Amino acid sequence: DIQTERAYQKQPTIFQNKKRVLLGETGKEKLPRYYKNIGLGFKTPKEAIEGTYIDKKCPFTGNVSIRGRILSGVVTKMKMQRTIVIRRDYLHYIRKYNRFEKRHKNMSVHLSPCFRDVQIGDIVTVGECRPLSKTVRFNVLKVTKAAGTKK
Amino acid sequence: ARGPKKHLKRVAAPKHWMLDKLTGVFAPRPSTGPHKLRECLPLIIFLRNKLKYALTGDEVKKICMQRFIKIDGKVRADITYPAGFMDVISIDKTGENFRLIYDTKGRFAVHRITPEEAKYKLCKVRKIFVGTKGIPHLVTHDARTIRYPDPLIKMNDTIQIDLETGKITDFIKFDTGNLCMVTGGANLGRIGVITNRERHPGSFDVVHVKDANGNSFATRLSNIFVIGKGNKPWISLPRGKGIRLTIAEERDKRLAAKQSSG
Amino acid sequence: GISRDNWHKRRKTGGKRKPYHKKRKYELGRPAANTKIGPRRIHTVRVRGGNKKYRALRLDVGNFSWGSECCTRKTRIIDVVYNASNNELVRTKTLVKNCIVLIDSTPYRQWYESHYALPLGRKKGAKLTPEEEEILNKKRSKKIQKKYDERKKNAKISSLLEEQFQQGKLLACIASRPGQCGRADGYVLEGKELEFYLRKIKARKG
Amino acid sequence: RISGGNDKQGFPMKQGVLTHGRVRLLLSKGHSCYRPRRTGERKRKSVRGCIVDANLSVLNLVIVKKGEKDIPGLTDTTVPRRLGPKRASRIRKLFNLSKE
RNA sequence: AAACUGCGAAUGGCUCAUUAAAUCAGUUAUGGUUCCUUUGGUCGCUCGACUUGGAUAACUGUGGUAAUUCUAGAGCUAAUACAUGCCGACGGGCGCUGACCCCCUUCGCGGGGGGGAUGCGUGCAUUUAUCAGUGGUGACUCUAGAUAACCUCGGGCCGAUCGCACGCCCGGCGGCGACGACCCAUUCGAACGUCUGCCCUAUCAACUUUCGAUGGUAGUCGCCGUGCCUACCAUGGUGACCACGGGUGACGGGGAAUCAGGGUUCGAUUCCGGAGAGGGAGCCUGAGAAACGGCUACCACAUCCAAGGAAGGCAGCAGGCGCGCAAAU
Repeated sequence: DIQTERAYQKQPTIFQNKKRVLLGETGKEKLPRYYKNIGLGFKTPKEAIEGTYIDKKCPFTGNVSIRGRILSGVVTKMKMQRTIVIRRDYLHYIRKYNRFEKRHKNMSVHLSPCFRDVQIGDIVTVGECRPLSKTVRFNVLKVTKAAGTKK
Repeated sequence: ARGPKKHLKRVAAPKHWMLDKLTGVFAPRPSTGPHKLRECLPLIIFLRNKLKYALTGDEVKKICMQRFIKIDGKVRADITYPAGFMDVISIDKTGENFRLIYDTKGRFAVHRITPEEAKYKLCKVRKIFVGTKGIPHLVTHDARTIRYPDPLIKMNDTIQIDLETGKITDFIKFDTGNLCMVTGGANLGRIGVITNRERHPGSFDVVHVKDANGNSFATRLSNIFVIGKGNKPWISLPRGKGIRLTIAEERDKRLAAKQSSG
Repeated sequence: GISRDNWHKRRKTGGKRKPYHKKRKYELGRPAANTKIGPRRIHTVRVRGGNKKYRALRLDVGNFSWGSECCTRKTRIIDVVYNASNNELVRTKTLVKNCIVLIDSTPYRQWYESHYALPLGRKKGAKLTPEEEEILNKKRSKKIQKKYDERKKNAKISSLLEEQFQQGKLLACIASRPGQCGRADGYVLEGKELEFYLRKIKARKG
Repeated sequence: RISGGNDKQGFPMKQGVLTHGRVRLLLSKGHSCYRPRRTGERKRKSVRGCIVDANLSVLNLVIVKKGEKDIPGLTDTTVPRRLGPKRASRIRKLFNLSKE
């Protein structure tokens, strides 16, 4: 399930080759997991604690920090891997005609494999990060399901 | 611009530099120092507009390098030296000292002080650092790196330093019930007591300050200077004690002074 | 004249952008180092802020780490065997960060007999001839022998590391960028790293 | 020992050109035939090559070995010393003085 | 005076050609990096000479070319120019290796506890690897601590510099400055990013896409994040809520005119930010330049000449021609 590509995937905080007294069983083969509290009142989920995925851009198990703006949006498409596009619908005001117009500005955010219970239409919130790609700047902090989907 | 700017236009100057328009094209850009450009005051501006000791830009230079003016116990020979909040300035020969405190409006004010009060200076700690061989460090709001401080000095406290030895004598803790004043913004020079301190994670932590007569206002965390422990101030406050008289009471006071003067 | 801008290229919508200002001096790029092996040559280039960055063109030795009991010794570079980025960069003897090379096994072996007092290497049919280590074994007291015995009560390592120690070369990884600091540091490959990269080498060479 | 020279059109010769003609090249700080006006300022000049031929104006010669036939133009009077050494170690080296 | 050295010329001034989410405006962040100068700290923390070396200026003398803020050979001479570098602190501390010595129920054996000569490494600046968790943040792979090393010959620091006033105590020993220096914060900033907001046009309805378009892995380079660029993968990304394409008599904003209330038009122009010096391209020096009153080649245009060559870019201040309805010493 893991180690797909031409290089080893590891978390460069822990040491995965500690020498035990025996190197047998009963205390070994449970590797430690690196995680941190991202702050701003957000709570880390269990999937980032007991998971086995390896990332370098995950807000929980990764080398990226959260600072700046906190936004929200609705998930539109899940086609490209490990990152999704959300839609922000907002209203614009004109001084001349005292009437509003709705506008949308879709943009790409990053989805770690910690949140894999995501379908089209789920409301997510994002936080500003350093540029992780050409057009990707935001990391998803939590996921909220839409109406229905009771299964 | 391929490099740093070296000129400064007259109408691009800050308003608290308190200049005129139809005098010259340029304004005195201060040399880099402890204080920022928009929050300091050049020595030429003070000596040529406030104290009226000099009239031109050469007389200020003659007085400045004549070794007559001492800045926080050190003689300075730069005519555009940045002087900011509670910069103790001394004239040794005529025996006068001035303390720079913001008055009831948004500006500086001349304030003659006794020499016994001119020996020390209240200043605000900015951040706490740890040195090379486990030495704690303090960074002060006028960039005074002090080695080995008191263990009870926190991030937003105020320390009192003797100008002859550079060490800490006494301190004020950041807590509600202490006399405070604001340095910057719409509020400036008002003296009040801290009551509330609202914590916002990831942004500016606003506080609430009540005046001694019944007025209240809210400023940011960076716009805080603690000056007293309770009601008694540790320094000599200027005239009016920083009460921020409104325009009606100011008009009434000016009319009363005009009627009494005749 | 190599640029590093983000205005020579198309936008997110796919529409071309028109450049308005020419190439600046903070926007600069330089040609690749191509750090080879051989007698050591290092060049310095002046960068922004007046600092210097050591361009390692050729190098001989490196300061690697062996983390099973935390020892670091200066070790000669022998040969590069694998690169995860380009398959041409093994045909030309190039050194990059997170690259896979072989280093000599002598100083870690000397540290192993000088610390744990167990033989490392020294394949059967030829024993310790030049008579140095058993000189260090003798003229000891009872306390010092007790201290070594309690130390070598646990003296086990991986069998693949042992096979590399009879082979005389340890498969190593580079954790430093030679084109920026001028040196080739890193750590030796151990554990699942050894089986993964040995699987990669045996898959590529087949 | 032949050293230096000027072309018929008036171009001095750079040491190490290895050409009998005229080659244009860049000159910088610390090079001959160039006195820079700004720091780091490099300008391309045209110089004479190293190999001597018939198309030259003057030629500069030095004397390395003195013979027996003294020339009144060359060896007539010995000039006096305009100014001597200045540093203390140069005085002690010239006069062969001791420590005391 | 001259000249070497160091610093500044990257500021200021003029113009609006390019540029339609590009610039710019308000609001955020560098927990994703460099910073001349000033200010404050550090500058006997490292365990290993009462002052060293040779080159060049200015100068003297002698020359070429029709010609330039053009220059070669010859004879001296200085540094806060280029270099090479010691003594003290400095007697013992902190860790590995340790000959060995001493105390005892346990007879010795076995075990427990203290002294240790000798040998190696020692701090800050860089890099790798491992472990623990003084002070702080909403949050670190943050600072500090420990272990094992590294420490580039184009090489980190740890003062072979200068002046004024005078000197006490038996040759040693002192006061105030100037200059220079690794690191750390600050000041001036610059730079890359986050959210929102630009004139007209459908006789422009689909655009981009192994000539990177979208994302993932690992690297090169860059002061740093990032298809910025490489090698491999999947077919992604925007669009009737107007993408894309074209035009603009488009630098953007603070603002100006008119105006009951709403609006319409302009903003080349004194303050702020951006762009250029004929127009593209490349670069040395420097902290900061793709600089043009710096350099190098192309074309358009153009100056002097013994015809071999040499020398430049007023959208700076005055001035002149052209263009013009239209603008000065």
